[PDB]
Amino acid sequence: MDLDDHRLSNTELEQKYGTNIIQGLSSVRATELLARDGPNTLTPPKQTPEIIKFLKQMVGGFSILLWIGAALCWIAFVIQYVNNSASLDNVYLGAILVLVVILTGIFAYYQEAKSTNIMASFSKMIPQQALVIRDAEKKVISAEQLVVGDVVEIKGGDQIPADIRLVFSQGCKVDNSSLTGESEPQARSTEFTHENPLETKNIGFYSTTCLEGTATGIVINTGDRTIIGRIASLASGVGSEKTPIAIEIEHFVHIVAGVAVSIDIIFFITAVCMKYYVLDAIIFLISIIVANVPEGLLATVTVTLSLTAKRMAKKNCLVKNLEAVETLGSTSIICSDKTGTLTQNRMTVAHLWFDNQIFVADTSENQTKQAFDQSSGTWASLSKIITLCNRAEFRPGQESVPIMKRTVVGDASETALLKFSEVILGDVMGIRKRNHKVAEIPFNSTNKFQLSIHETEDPNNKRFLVVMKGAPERILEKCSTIMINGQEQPLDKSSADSFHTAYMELGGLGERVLGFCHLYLPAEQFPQSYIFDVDSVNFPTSNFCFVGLLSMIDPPRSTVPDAVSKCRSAGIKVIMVTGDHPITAKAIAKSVGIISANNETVEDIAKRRNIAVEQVNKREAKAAVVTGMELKDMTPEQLDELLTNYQEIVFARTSPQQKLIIVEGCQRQDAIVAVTGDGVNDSPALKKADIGIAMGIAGSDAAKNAADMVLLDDNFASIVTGVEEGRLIFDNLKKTIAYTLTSNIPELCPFLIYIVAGLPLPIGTITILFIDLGTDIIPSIALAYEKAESDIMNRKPRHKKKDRLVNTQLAIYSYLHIGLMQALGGFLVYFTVYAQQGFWPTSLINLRVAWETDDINDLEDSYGQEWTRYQRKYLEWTGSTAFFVAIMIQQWADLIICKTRRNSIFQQGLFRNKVIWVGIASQVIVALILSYGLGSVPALSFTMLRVQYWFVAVPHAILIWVYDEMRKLFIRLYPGSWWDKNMYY
Amino acid sequence: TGGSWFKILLFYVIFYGCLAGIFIGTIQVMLLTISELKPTYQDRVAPPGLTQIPQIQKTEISFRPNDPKSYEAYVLNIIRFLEKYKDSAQKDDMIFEDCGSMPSEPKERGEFNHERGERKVCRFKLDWLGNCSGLNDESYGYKEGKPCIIIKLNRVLGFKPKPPKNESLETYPLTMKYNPNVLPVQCTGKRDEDKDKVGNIEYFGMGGFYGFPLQYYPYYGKLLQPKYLQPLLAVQFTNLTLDTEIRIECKAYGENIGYSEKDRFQGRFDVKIEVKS
Ligand SMILES: Nc1ncnc2c1ncn2[C@@H]1O[C@H](COP(=O)(O)OP(=O)(O)CP(=O)(O)O)[C@@H](O)[C@H]1O
Ligand SMILES: *[C@@H]1O[C@H](CO)[C@@H](O)[C@H](O)[C@H]1NC(C)=O
Ligand code: NA
Ligand code: NA
Ligand code: NA
Repeated sequence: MDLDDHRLSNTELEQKYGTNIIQGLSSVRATELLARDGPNTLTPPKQTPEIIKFLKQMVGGFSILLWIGAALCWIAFVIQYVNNSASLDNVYLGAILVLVVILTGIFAYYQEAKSTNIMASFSKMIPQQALVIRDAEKKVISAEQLVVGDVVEIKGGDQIPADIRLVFSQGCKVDNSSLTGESEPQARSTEFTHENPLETKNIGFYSTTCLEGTATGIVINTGDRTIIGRIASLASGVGSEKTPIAIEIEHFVHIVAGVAVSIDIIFFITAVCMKYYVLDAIIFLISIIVANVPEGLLATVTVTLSLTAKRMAKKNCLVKNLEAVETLGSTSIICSDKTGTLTQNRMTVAHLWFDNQIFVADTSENQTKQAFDQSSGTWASLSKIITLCNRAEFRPGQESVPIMKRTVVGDASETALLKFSEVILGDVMGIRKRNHKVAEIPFNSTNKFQLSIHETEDPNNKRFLVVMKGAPERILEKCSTIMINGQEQPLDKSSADSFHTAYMELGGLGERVLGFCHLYLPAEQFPQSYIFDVDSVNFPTSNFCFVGLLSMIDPPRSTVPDAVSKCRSAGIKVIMVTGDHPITAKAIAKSVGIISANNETVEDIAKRRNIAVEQVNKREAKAAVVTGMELKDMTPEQLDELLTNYQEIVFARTSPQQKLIIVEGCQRQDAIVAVTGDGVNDSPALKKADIGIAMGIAGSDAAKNAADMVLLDDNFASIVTGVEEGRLIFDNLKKTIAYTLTSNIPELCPFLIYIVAGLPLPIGTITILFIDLGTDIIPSIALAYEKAESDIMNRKPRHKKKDRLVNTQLAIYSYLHIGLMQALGGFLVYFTVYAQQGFWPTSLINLRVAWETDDINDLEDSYGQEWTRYQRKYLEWTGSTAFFVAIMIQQWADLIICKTRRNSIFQQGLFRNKVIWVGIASQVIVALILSYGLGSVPALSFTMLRVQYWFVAVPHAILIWVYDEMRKLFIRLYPGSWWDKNMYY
Repeated sequence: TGGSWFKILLFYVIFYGCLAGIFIGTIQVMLLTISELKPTYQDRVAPPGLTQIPQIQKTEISFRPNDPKSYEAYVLNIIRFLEKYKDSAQKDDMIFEDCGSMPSEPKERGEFNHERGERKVCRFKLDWLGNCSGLNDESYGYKEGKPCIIIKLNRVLGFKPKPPKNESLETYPLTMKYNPNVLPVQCTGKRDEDKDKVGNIEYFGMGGFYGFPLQYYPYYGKLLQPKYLQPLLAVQFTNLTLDTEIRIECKAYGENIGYSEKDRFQGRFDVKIEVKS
């Protein structure tokens, strides 16, 4: 189905759709069309049912190992029950494993579902806006309210809301990556070019953004009717991205699974060698795998992401990918844009320069006419230039509120100039109506000026008035004369000196300065009927007449200086990349803190020492202000050197390509960069940067689409908060891994001691499994709720290759300190139980062979008493239960010490994390249920314990806590020392 | 680099030395609570188990009287255990005391204290285990086909068995029961067919009584009473059906004596005997 009006001319557009080219459809027509057509929303594709995600969560992570272990246990139970009654313990163990894996899967599914609903809901209230024109007036309405046939005007930075047939394009360039695949600038022309709808340039097919210029189109298709809706490929949604923290976690789980496989193989071989039953050795194998692998780690990372997404949501932000937080937390360079991000983006004219004099003005609540006289010819010409070259228009239907309250859909500088012209002179609309305009070049970053062609209605009918405004330096360089006292004269050094000193005076206050000029084209060169071509030079662009300058107040945000101070405290290099002149950029940077106090550039050093600029060495300057042209003519090696040897960098008069070069160089320095931008000029930098940041209000649709994060509050402190959340995620994951790795040794060591020293089995398969499933699931999740420490933002950014999530020092600590101490406590309680029942520690050496010999029912203990085989196996069960309780209490101590890495427990707080106490209470409950249930009827190698056996390992837990606190205190007191370097994980 | 390797190895040396010191200190502090004379608890051992001497693997006695090697292991085990009950090893008088051959009330030799040193022990004579002592008949009754098993009660430190009172006789009533100083032990067939085909059973104890005399109690624990000789009971099954898997259960009756379904050797035990032809 391909039926479009691509070949059909513009004449049939009015008749077919019944809408005017300019005025458009009426409000009454829109009301009836809304109830008949419907909203402009694409059909949400069916990704997967909830049951599929739910089953995937029960088969996600390490749950396959638990399922296989339960299946093998049930098979062993069936095999042993086929022969005789056997024992009803494998079925109960398998039931417990199934219950725990189901519970873990349910919790993970609930957490990921909550995170998904939060992210979708907080990414869905953002509305797409369309600049529609109705009754010769423009009102901003949501894209869902768009209908078929209306006229839509789209300029650079705003996504095209629907399938529009272009009827007026002025050098407009669009990106057809979603349509064709290329991101190159595709020019747009009103004239019908290609028979195929896709190839012709007279129609845009939705899901595309205009790179620059302006375009006027007529809607043909809406919703699924357009080409992007016709094709099944997703315009937006799930992209292609794999966060490095996922790579780190996956590598860690792979290596721990491999080591666990080696361990289970070696223990299975030893157990078969020691004449165990095959099924018993297989269950022991399964317990070895289950205990060693870090089950619940994926649940922990899911919990961390689901919490931090909401935490940034509290700060009124939008995050497209759940794991962009991790990349943000490792950001080392922040490439910010001054205008629209650091400042209020609200500006008012305050100072004016013409006739070699600076004129002040009232910032707000003037209530009176301007101080300077309006009768002067120079000021009249300046006002005419302001009125003509400007394209901004007040919001229709709002001519009752003050001037500042009236909104404009044009450029902010154009808006302010329009407001100034309206408050100082008459209606700008009447002036533009009188001054007929034939062609006009919209402002673009490459040109750095706005070009217009107007028909002159003055008695001196030149009929071609070329009026330009833009960068004062380029305009002055393009001007060979300046009008003073209303008379043209060649440019002299006195005028240049006055202009320069006035410009320094204006820039010292951090104000923005604009230049305005005009020129009358000769009548001989161009007749009344002349054809103007954009490619053709035609009218000269040089030898214009300079007039003067206008100053613009751009106040900054209140909280931005604190955010900059925090970022520089965290080791993040803030780089200001703006298109403003170096003087104002440097003044603003000094005011806010991008350039620190007492920090000076080469020009400041030369001025204060009164020496030649070249004579000054580059090393003494800690800050630099680089112009756009110098960076443009700068080789990559020179740029790398500049970024390496300088602390604070401010870029001025920059282009989008220059921003891309800066971003790629900063990437080449092996640094993670976050780039903030709002305009269409920022799109390449937003895409190339590791983290993309766009403004919620001042940002454009293209910037929002390209950014990886959106600031709906438009504050710099949001970046600081995001970096803090990423750092907290890294710290919490490290803490959880450190806690998890501790219990591996207390499980493996008793079997080694049993094999080597010959002691009766200190711990069984069931006890190891229960330690795993009661001590290393809930507390690991609970450590994901831990808050950030006080030193979180006083640390240097982590290098991608230098700093890794699971370093060798973490494994060394977790295995050789806490694991060994926990094993020692468990063995202490084991020896206490055996000695109190009648077997001294020395008598237990090499007692294994006689202990499990069913033949010997009169084993002689240390007091000479004879023990029945069942009695000493009950003693073995009691020892195993005491070992379990000791390990659990020492795991309480380990959980307490694993919630911090630098600060003490007194600084952090004992009861700040309630989920820690939830896990501790859960362990208390499971210990009681294991010792007093199933111990009153001894089934799973568990028996009732005396009261004193619960408190034997408490001193060892206190010792663990004291040792860890002493280590942290010595790290804090002596930073950078041998202890700090080797004892910090 | 050795400069930092030495320092980290030194830290590990002191760290592990301190860990070992704490472990050893905690073990020693626990051990000061442990008495060398009397165990802290007797939860697992207080009801003594009842076992036999032949020390058979799977609770089975399988032997053919024609082939000596069938019962060679059983006879060797019995004589090896009975080596210490020979009157040659009981000739000493400083530690062995000759208490009467008639059962009497349990004798208290004092509280469990290091004072008074080693205690004296009654001497148990092999001639009381007639027909199965090996003095009159070497290799016991395995040649003829009349197997002997010697029944002993597991040693429990400071344990005084209480035989059942005269008013309540759970075992078989007897004129010669003499309950004040004899702990009754009776061997019966496990089930109906085994009861039918068990044959005659005769018991050899001190003075012709069936069970354990009470003056051999309490045991004082290998440190106050080394070379202690617990009372023995000999059971000979005389004539039993040949080529038959006969199961015999021996049970000890008393107030302190208790039984459990989980522990099959607590206060009783099971033996399976089949004399091959
Ligand atoms: N509406 C307008 N009319 C005339 N000249 C303009 C203009 N907007 C910008 N200019 C001129 O163009 C030059 C280039 O500035 P540019 O617009 O690239 O900076 P920028 O504001 O886009 C950086 P950012 O978008 O990140 O805040 C400036 O020196 C300015 O004088
Ligand atoms: C047991 O001893 C009696 C004499 O006390 C003897 O007559 C009898 O033959 C013996 N029985 C066996 C089987 O040795
Ligand atoms: Na585990
Ligand atoms: Na642990
Ligand atoms: Na573990």
